[PDB]
Amino acid sequence: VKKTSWTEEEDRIIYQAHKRLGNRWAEIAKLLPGRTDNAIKNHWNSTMRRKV
Repeated sequence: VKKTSWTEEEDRIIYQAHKRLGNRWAEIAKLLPGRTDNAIKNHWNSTMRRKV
């Protein structure tokens, strides 16, 4: 399932924030603790793509 990757629970935060701010990883990354723009950006634009 998972071991060294983005957790579904963490994704909850990215989704909630992204739904309001959009692709504003600049802020979502700052709001998150040990996360970065690049990390969230590439993660979302790969995993969180075919959401629907």
